[PDB]
Amino acid sequence: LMLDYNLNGTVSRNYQGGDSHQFSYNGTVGGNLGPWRLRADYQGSQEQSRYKTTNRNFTWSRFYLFRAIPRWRANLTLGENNINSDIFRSWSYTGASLESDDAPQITGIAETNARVVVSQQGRVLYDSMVPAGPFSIQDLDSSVRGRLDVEVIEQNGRKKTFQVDTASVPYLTRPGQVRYKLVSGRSRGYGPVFATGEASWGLSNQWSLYGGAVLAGDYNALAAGAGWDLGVPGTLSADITQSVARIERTFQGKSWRLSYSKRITFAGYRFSERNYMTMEQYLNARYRNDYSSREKEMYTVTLNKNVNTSFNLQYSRQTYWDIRKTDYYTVSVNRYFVAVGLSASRSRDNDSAYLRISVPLTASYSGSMSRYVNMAGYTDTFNDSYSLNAGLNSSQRQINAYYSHRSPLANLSANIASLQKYTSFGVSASGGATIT
Repeated sequence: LMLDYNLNGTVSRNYQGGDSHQFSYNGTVGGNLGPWRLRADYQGSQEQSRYKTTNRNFTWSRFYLFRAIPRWRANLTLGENNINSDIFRSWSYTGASLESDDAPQITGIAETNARVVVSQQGRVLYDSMVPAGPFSIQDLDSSVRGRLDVEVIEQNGRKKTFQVDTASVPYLTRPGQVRYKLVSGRSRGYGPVFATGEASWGLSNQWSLYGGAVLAGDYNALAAGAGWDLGVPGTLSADITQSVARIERTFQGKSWRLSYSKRITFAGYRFSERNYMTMEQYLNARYRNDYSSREKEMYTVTLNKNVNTSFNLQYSRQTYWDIRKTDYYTVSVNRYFVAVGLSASRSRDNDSAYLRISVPLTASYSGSMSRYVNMAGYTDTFNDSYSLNAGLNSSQRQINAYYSHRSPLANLSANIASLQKYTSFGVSASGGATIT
């Protein structure tokens, strides 16, 4: 038995006389039964205000085994999970899946030492402190396909919020071989039975081609595409896919999609038809009576480009049939003569511009739009690091001190924050540990 714990807590007070305590936490509690790999996800967060309210929940988000099959070349994972697929959009479920054997970045800015949470469906994928300023987040693993729910939760009260869409890399294969998943169970937490599956043949000198299909009683979907490795100029794929959903009306429509991988630079385009429905969408319809957020024209790029500068750009637009256009765009330009970073982003619609600058010895000044904000400060570093800052928010002075420790199996951080005329204290812990 081990455990991969993540723990945040925070405490805010307020001139006008208010209190807030926060405390979240998630993780995995594992054990290894012989050849079997046994894993149980748990999450949940609880908070209290004072003017007097309190939110509070808890769960075991997933609970599933998985076993590597040496000699057959695929892993069996059986129990509660959420389907990842190289063609289809995800959804929750309890089933068994058999699949072949074989990493998204999340950017933005932070008014303050907010705490950042990343997820999809309701599943928490990252949830901890980040030092006010521009940010980037890699503690997400490899398996994450599709789009992500993001929320910045500022020490001051403004929660900000946005949406990211990972780079779905082309479904290609090496000439000789072939890749595939075969999943089948009953959709989890609302179920009805179903069985899905997708493969991809190396017909690849540089061209492979792939297809698959969803099968779920009333609902069935079908898709098929090819993909072409160009070598150095990048990668490219495209596929069509069709919905069919009867609810004892039956909705119909199809979607196309472009993939521009390169290994980085990815770009993607999806277009879906009026009544086209990704199995997730048809569940949120057929069981929650939600036919909203009709997906129409999506467009995403991811770009990190290094020459004596750094050029990370992450754009994503989703135009809807029924709801108004969605715009999220966040760019960061970093020059490394000393080092300078200028940064944009747009989380009702929001806009942050942030310019930071920094001198070794490390010390630094900054600037931040929102409510404009100017600060300077110093940061030591030692193994672990710890930085201090003074400045002015608008009139009200601002003070902020941040500590981080980055051991290999036990991280931890701590921030103290105070504006004149709120003040918060913060702590994030994470790492491995044994119970037995």
